[PDB]
Amino acid sequence: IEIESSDVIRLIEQFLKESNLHRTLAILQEETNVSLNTVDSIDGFCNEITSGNWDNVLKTVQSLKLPAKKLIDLYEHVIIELVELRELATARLVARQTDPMILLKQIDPDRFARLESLINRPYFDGQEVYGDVSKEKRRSVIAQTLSSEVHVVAPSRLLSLLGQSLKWQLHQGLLPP
Amino acid sequence: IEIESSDVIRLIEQFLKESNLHRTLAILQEETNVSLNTVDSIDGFCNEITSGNWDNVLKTVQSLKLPAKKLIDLYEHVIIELVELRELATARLVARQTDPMILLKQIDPDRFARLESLINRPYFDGQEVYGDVSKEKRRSVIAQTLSSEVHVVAPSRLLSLLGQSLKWQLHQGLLPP
Amino acid sequence: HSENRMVRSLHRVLFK
Amino acid sequence: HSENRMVRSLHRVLF
Repeated sequence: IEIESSDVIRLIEQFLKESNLHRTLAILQEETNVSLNTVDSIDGFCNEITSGNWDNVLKTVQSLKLPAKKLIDLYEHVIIELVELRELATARLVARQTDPMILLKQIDPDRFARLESLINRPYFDGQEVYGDVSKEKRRSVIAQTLSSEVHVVAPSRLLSLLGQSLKWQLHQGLLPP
Repeated sequence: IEIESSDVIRLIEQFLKESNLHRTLAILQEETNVSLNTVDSIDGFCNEITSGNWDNVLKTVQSLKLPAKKLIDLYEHVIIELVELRELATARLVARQTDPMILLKQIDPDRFARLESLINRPYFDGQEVYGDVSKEKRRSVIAQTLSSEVHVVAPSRLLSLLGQSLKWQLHQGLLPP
Repeated sequence: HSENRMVRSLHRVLFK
Repeated sequence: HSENRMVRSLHRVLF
């Protein structure tokens, strides 16, 4: 006697995705508060954020369900690593035109002001920023915090499992009732 | 590798129903044009139509997907069997307060005129009606035509099947790739 | 009215 | 635009 609720829902959601039933996927995720968070590998996801390849991690994040706090943390740190790389244009662009940053601007004005202040400083004061908590530790923390919100599911897992039930029925049989 | 498409979707629909996820069920049915049509037995459904117990068959019908013509055929015949039993009040009630009959009134006005004329005749001329094609044959045709639109699925098939895949994995394991 | 059982049940089912 | 490749890809993804 084995039971599981959320995993089944996730299977169904994957099936819906593969079958181009987008509306039903949306409605299901909305109704059951369970989201399809498929990543090729959690190791690859963590490794991608740790290595600092922000394009990839932000694409993947754009494919995910979003807790506002985790997104504003992530996007904030992305901006920090941007202003460290002296890519000020992109940093400002993210600061003004991305949803988590707008939300941050609304709910926590002092924090966003602090971020823009960091962007507007003549040089990058890495000493304070990464002195409190290092870059490696920040990317690690964000990596864990986001990894908890994702799942890895084989390409067509539901159909595979149904095929397996079919094999079970054929080669073992069904218990009498 | 054996394949089935509509059945899987029906399994999902049953799961949605049992789990009170009604909206996702509706959206699914609309998007894929596959309807969950659960009856305890197809045998019982046909037998209920054949025996003339219209209350049960209409109760069952209210839970189903409906080709408009099959419903107007059904409801029409129901009205006929009503006026034969001289239950004229119920016959008129069905004529005016049922969706298939109003639709019949719209799309096929002469036909509805014929039905109301049949309801308002002083006695039931069984000779014409059942002389052309018998009552037994009408109920047979309706039974078949509607039975083709219905399905029988065990109470919790998706979960049972997933349990079977789990047993398959545990006791027969999986092929290496 | 509606002395027949199937008629009453049909009436109630359709008309709540 | 951005001289950096990952930043450029980031720009395309975000915007």
